[PDB]
Amino acid sequence: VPCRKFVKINNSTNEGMNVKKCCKGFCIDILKKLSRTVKFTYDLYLVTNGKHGKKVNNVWNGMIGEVVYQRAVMAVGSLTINEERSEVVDFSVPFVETGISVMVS
Amino acid sequence: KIVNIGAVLSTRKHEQMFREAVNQANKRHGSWKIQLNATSVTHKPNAIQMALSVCEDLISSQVYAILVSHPPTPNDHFTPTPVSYTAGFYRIPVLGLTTRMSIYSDKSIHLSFLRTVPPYSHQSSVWFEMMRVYNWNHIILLVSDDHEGRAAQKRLETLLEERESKAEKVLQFDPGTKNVTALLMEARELEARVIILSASEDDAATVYRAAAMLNMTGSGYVWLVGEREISGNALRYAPDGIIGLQLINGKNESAHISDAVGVVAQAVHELLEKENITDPPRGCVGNTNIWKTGPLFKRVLMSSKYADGVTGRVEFNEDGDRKFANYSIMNLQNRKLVQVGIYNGTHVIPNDRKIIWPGGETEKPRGYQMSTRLKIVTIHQEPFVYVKPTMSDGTCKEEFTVNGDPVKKVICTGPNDTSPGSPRHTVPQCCYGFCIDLLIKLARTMNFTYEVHLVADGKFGTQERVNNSNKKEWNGMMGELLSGQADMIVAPLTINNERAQYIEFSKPFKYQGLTILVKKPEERITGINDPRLRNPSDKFIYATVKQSSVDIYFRRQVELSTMYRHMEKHNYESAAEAIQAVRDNKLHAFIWDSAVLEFEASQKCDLVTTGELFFRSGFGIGMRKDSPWKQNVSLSILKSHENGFMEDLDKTWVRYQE
Repeated sequence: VPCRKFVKINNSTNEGMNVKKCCKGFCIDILKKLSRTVKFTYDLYLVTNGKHGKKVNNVWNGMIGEVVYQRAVMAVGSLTINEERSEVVDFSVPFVETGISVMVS
Repeated sequence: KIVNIGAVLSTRKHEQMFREAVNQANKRHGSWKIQLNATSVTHKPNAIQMALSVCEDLISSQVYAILVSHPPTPNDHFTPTPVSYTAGFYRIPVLGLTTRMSIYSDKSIHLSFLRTVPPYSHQSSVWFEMMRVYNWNHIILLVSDDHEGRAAQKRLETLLEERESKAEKVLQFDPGTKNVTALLMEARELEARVIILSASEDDAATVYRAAAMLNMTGSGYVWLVGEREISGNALRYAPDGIIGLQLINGKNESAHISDAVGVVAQAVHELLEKENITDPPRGCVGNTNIWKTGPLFKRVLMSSKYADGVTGRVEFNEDGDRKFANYSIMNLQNRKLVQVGIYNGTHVIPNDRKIIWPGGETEKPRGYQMSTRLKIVTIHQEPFVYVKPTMSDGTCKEEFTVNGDPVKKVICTGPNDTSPGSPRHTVPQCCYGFCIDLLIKLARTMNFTYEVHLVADGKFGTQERVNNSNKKEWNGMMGELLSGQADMIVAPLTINNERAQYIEFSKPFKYQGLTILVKKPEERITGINDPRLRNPSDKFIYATVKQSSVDIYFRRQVELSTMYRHMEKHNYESAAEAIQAVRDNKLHAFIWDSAVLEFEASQKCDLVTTGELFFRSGFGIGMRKDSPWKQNVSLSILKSHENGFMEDLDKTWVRYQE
């Protein structure tokens, strides 16, 4: 499926371009099957702020900054769940069992 | 070029005002040749010959609008029905003016009846506007009148469809009785305190006296009734601080008649601008043909738009009622009616008068008393629910573990055996294990006590048609939770699609898959992909628990229905029966969860699990609907997930092997 990415030219100006790219994988298939079942219209794009989310003096970033400040509707992509994220928004039921691990030789 | 208007009116002053309004109706409409004549009739103490006199006199008069304007009728039925029915025999609109019964709301029964008053269910809409102000989400409905009770519950469900919430308890029964006190004590045990009442004066006074004998006028109780429930002896039995409603100009007869004459006159002058103007003939003698422009004139009445009147704007909707009416909100300050609010078309404005409540402060009573004593139901899980009989009387033997930790048991109440073996022998014994210590951690976390009991069977609960009335019902823990006898299913409950359609869920605590219990040539099965189990025989005996969720999960999977027709011959009641049968070499395979069979393999080394790990799902805590024990409890579960308390619970039973 197509999406956009606001890539800036330099650090001198804040002006950038919305380069359109293609996407596939797991969550893309999940979103396509949700569009098959629910039969809605979606607005898919990418975030350019950064990672998942981190509060710096009551200011969130990334997908948390997009959803909590209501610049989007929902986060379909991958996101870890802890206490304050469940405080600020309402997660759905978990579907995949993904914990943490340590890689060694 | 004449239009006749019929009315049933007794007082000569309102008849003179009616004729004056008919005479002044043609004032501002120019010098057009239309004439308006009025005919009014009185009342005979009966009702059949009254219906006869009025119906044949209005057939002989050939009127177009029929009015009934008698609020002090001696009969408490308030039925102008037969004149409206006789007009509906020829499809003639009768404009009712006094009563507000919902049985007139049916346009299928009342084909040609209109009215300029709403029914009382819209008052509940105003009470739905009470839900938009004070942030209330749980109500208690009580309707005695079965004529309007289904329509009131339908309107209530239509209003709650926007929030997608449900009422906590609804009640419909026969008016005239006095024992409703047990239902009031069951409503006392509920969390909400919102009392919504829809009955006559006798049932209202009965429930007022029943609440006064039970002393239900304390703090937190919500009292909210209408104008019918504050009259007669119900006004004498009315507790103070109650919040009631008042119809602005609902009793004011003269302005209501004048507005009705204005509506009828402007509707007639709108209808005179059209062609195909038929007339109802002399239908009393030899004329049974219907009036052909019945629904046409009804549609003319559907598009009735107005901008003038004494009170406000009048317009007929899809139900034919009056919208945007101004209401009053009264309070009973020491047996005295004090106005505390006004209501616009959709908005409530309280005035500068204080809102005096029957309990404590003048603010809103937070009448959602959450369950501080949770009726905990559970099923006998073998690695999770360890049940032991007491030593002498209700005591628990405090045995110590290998880690220096005493076992924290609980006084649970459970039966001996199944219903054919032991029908009714229920004793309190000692229960402990995984979910027991989880509930102890939850009670250490939050502000509640509890009550641990068991379930009457060894089944989770399946949806099956009961033999009468052809209705699918539940049983087991779902059958006991939805019945109100339980509060929270603390059990490794199988999370699937069908259960979440009816109740709400929490975050899962257990995460595991499916496997096969065998006994140790390939003695193993390697999961479902064994071709000898795809087409089974009498050799490889694979089975499952009777009425388990695995049976429903395989019933949805229609591609392996042969396994659905094979496990039905060997359904066992409990998993301990399966362990006893596979130890004695009567079974050969058993579909079950992973970690329970891993714990049993730690118990007995001959028990071997299979290779395939499919349906990696999660087990959580069975919950009710939208409840104050949802967010706090889920945050407590997530706090238990983030720390090493799950590892501590593994150190109790899961990680330790034998």
